[PDB]
Amino acid sequence: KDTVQLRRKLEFFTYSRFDMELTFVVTANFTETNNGHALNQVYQIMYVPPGAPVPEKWDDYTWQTSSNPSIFYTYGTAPARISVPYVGISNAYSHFYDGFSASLNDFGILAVRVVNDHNPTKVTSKIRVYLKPKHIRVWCPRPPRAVAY
Amino acid sequence: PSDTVQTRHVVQHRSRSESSIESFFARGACVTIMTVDNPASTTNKDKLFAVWKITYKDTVQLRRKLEFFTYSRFDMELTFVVTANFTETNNGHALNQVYQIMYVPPGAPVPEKWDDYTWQTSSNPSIFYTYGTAPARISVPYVGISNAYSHFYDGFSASLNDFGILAVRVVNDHNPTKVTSKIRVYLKPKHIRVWCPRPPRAVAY
Amino acid sequence: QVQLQESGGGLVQPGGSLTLSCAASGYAVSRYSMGWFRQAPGKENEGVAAIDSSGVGTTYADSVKGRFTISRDNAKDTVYLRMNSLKPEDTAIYYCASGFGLSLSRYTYAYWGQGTQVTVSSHH
Amino acid sequence: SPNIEACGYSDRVLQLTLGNSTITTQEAANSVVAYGRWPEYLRPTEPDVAACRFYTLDTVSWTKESRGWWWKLPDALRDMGLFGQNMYYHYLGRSGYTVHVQCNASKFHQGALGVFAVPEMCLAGDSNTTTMHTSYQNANPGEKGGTFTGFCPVDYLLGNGTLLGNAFVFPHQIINLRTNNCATLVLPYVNSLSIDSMVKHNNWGIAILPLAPLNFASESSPEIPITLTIAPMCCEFNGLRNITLP
Amino acid sequence: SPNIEACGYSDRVLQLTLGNSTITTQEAANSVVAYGRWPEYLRPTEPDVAACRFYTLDTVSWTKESRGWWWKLPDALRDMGLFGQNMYYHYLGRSGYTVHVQCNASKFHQGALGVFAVPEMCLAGDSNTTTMHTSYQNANPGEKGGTFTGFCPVDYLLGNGTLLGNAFVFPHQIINLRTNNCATLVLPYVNSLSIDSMVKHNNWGIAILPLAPLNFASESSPEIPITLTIAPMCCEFNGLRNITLP
Amino acid sequence: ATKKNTMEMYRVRLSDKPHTDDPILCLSLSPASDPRLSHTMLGEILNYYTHWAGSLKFTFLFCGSMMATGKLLVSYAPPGADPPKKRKEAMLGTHVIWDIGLQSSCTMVVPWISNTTYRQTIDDSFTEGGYISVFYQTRIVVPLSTPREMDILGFVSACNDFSVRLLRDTTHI
Amino acid sequence: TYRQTIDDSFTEGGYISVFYQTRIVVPLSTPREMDILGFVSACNDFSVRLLRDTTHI
Amino acid sequence: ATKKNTMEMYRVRLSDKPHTDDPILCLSLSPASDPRLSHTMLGEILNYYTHWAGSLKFTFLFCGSMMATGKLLVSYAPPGADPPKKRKEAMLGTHVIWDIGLQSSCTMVVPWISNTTYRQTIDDSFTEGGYISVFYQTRIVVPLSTPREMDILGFVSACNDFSVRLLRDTTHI
Repeated sequence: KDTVQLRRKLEFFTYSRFDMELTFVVTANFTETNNGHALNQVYQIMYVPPGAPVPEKWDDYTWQTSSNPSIFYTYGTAPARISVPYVGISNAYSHFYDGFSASLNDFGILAVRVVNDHNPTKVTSKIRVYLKPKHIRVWCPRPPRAVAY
Repeated sequence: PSDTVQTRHVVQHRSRSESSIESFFARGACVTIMTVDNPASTTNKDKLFAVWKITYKDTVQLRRKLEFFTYSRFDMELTFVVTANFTETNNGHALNQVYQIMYVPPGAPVPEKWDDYTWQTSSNPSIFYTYGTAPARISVPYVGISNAYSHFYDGFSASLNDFGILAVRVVNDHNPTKVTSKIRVYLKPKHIRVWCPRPPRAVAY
Repeated sequence: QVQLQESGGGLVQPGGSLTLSCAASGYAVSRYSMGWFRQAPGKENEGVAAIDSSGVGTTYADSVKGRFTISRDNAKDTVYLRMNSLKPEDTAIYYCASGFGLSLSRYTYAYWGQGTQVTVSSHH
Repeated sequence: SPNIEACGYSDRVLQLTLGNSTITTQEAANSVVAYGRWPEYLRPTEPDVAACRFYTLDTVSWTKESRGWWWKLPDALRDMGLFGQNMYYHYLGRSGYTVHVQCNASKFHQGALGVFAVPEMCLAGDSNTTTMHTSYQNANPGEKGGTFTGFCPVDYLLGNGTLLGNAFVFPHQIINLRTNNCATLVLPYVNSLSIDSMVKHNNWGIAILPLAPLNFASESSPEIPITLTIAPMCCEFNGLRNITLP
Repeated sequence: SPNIEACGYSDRVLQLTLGNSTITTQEAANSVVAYGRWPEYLRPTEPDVAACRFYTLDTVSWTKESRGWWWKLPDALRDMGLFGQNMYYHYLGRSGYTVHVQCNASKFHQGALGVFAVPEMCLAGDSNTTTMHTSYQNANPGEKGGTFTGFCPVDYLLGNGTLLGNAFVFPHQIINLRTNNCATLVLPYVNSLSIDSMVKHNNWGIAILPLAPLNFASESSPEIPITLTIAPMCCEFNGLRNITLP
Repeated sequence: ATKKNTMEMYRVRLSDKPHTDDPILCLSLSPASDPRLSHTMLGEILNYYTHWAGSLKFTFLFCGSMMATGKLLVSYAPPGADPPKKRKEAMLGTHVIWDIGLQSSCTMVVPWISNTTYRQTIDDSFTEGGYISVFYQTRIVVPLSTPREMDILGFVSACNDFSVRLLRDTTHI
Repeated sequence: TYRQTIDDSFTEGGYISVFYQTRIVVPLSTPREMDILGFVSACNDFSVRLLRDTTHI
Repeated sequence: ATKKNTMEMYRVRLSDKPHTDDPILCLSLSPASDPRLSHTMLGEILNYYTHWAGSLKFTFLFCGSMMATGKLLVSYAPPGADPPKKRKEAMLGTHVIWDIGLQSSCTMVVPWISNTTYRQTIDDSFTEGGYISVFYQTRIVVPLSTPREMDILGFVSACNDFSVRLLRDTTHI
């Protein structure tokens, strides 16, 4: 729902099932204008299955999770990738749900943080997320949403 | 006759049917006494509801008997002999009352205020018992999360097993003449099977 | 490359309440828990304080506890360790690291700080 | 219950070599299977003869004042090579034990050492409204083992509020000096579940109490020793986890 | 890579008598063939069992401060009877090696000795524009062998600018005290040519580094020893030259 | 800081500390988005591609005084879910209760429970894959007075079903 | 295997509950409040035991 | 007094006393009418019924210095008849002359010589059943200077033909 490109494309149908592949191109750089240094960093990316506790403080127990899948990505290598299969509670993801109880479907939540401790030279990093729906199947075909979202 | 060799024993069984596991525990025993009421008065103590956590641990009779083993599986039958009477010394009257008894499966929300949503429960089983008829009965099968109920659990994480919770309240509204009622609960474990046999707890519990 | 710049490390004197701070480069704080480890002079490294800013789950060392306070920013992405009531044993070289984590343990950490020594020594 | 009369002295020395380990049993005969059930496989990862070899715990000394001793399984064996690793590197683990307690003394020593294997042996804390109580460490002595007394288990109550004279309901053998030197106990995997978390829950409790006191002729060895040899039988675990190197 | 679990202790003693030599191996099982290739014959003069017998190098001592050790082949064996002669009396020589490193300690010692056999192991000299550098003698320690450090090879870089944590790409076995005492490595003849000048070019490099540190219980032997036994496998040379008597 | 770049960056020391549920080691199975798995041989090859599929297996060779015993709990938490912080938590996900006393080498094969058909080798997002986690199930038990702090080693490798695609690179000066 | 017919305890059995899924829709102007009836009965597998009674004056 | 409730309530000590015909132990085989047989497992089950039939067997495991020898006389006197006080007396009723030196464990199966088809588990009357009695047939002989006072243990159990009826109980507060 956040990005348009993928949205309209998915809206051409009413129902769908799709094994979801995610890719994580992680890029960094130093903030402050200083010749400060750093060792290569390791980021932890967490996929949390739909209907679980969403992590707040970077601290808290919910970051250990004996169950939630995680990916430790060392910087400066090929981007990370995990495939979360059809995690729908129904028989298809409802693109346009009619009726009452918007929480469309809930494909989960992603949490990313640095694992390394507090470095004197503060390092910013942007985590780009890519989504290739694979083995996709669709149902009732609606007219395309013409306007702006 | 008078013989002392060293055989095995002497002969073969001689009938022991009533001593079998099924017939050992096939006797219902009180497990608790839940007191309710229908106060027109704001008695936020007894306030209609009364919740009791389903544990054998409260009564001795059933306890020792169950302790003779370490593990067990048992389909649990419950009976509800409900008795009432008027409190205040007054010639006040009442229509026959209907009590709602709720069995709540282990690991669910435990009801507090007699009010709250958790009293509607689209899932939790309930029994509406009209007064003055044969006592109510429901059978909750082996509701263990393991392969047996652990009478004596060794190790770390006392919440022995959790057989659920019972909540009872009056359904009728506030009657001018306040009526107290005691809900006796009986528990006949049926189809019972047991495992490792420990020595009996000798002392007081 | 994730950068954690360890700043706020200077000489205090038995009872000091100094503060340390580290920025988060390459990643968002909540993606990694954040901690500290001290190399006691001639000793092995000991875990001191660690929390994940995601939901803020506080955890301290046995000695350190109560006195020191680990707090995290998600706007500037910084960890602020308020090292209150500093004592003579606490004369060690600190290091800020991002974990997973969510607490004190030699391993379980990814990116490490450069180095900074907070000397807890009363001198003239 | 254990009313046997092998021979008396010694006949043959049959040695049990399982992998790298080698015990030389007094004989080998006079073995008691707990409840008559052998340790089988869950009906996983099977580390076989690598994780199925004899580890020997600390040999404790039986003296005239000894009130007893007790151990926990797997616990005791948590510091033993491969089986110890497989215990800390998995979340699941079911494994039986061949507790072979041997005790040597002269034909001039008298006494009776009964080995009681208690399934789920929780130790002394009349706190029904709360068992476990005594901390993990106070509950897990490990290889060294804990001791009974006249973290405080009362011997006559088997350290659990049940008279030792009834203890004989559990699987057991009485090493009665004048008879056998050896005692053999094979305990199959007993737990409420199919497989379990070995680090947390203690499947068994080997407790060696003194039934008869020790009495050595005039002047001899003031104390004799008792050895515990245990071996994991048909061990399985699921599933490794980041060989979390220490 | 070498994730094996023979038995643990000791089972059988099988002795390897090849000619005049006689080793009594811990057992014999748990042997790793390098790349799965046996030393064959060039597809010459074959001195067989005369030049195919076990020569044993100097036994080096592993102590708490030991950074490691490394040898060169044939080099090490240049001072060993027949094979040594055949090395200095020919211009051609191809011969494999059965490096059998044995290490004995008690059930009270802990540690991990990994034996990495590196083909063409040039040692530390980031001088790409020029390898070899360190003189023949500084490069050929012989039977005594050279040592790693924290003629200066840096241990974590396997003494060649490549992290030891990757070293496991070469043929190797980890003698992990609690497991096997023995380590077996058969290295077939590897070289750019068919046969070569043994005196000049070093076909192999046996490097024994310490993966885990040594830790002996309370007080014991402050240091244990490691032995290298090597034997030329399917040795051929061409062609004698004026038995240049020294 | 001190142990990186030195040969101690491989010795995982089981200390003489308490039963703190904080794992004794948590490895993020996010190849490039986690600095540790990028220096392995398996990691090096994954710096020459963009995608990877298949399983990765973890081995743990315990190097502790023969006689010494104990039980550790190697656990894995599937993609997305937060790294397990308490024993019990981890104990519910895929885990092996590895016995020190019995078998020295512990293997745990982490499967291929992935959304797409090919996962990334770039730090665009922290798509947290798995979490290899090791906990103190019991604790270490040592005979007599043998050193109470011994070490462990970890080995990672690919499985026969492991594959890569799109040849890319990064070489510098 | 057998449940009670006494008010000793409120062993809440089942709960027959009726809710408005949609709502009632009426044609034209027909009375907007109509009624329903409920009938309860035993099934062929229904049984009883221990003959007791209670008759008064 | 002192030995009840302590762990010594099981050690039967053969003293260094004379050949006094007063038995070295007499056990009344009257389950509830005799305090000793009511704390046994076999006794515990008999506190949950009213009737019992079948045989009960007695075992005696001697725990005396291997080399040590002697002969004891375990005797049983059928219901009603007064407990035998002198050796000779007991020696005429059902008795086994158990040899210390030969076999360590002695078994004596007490039969079911009962009037009715089911005997009581209540102290209404003291319907004296059997009398397990142990006497010094010879005396204990000890080699050299080994402790002259060693102990014995007694074990009681039911036989395959043992049965109970009428489920009753008694639980208190």
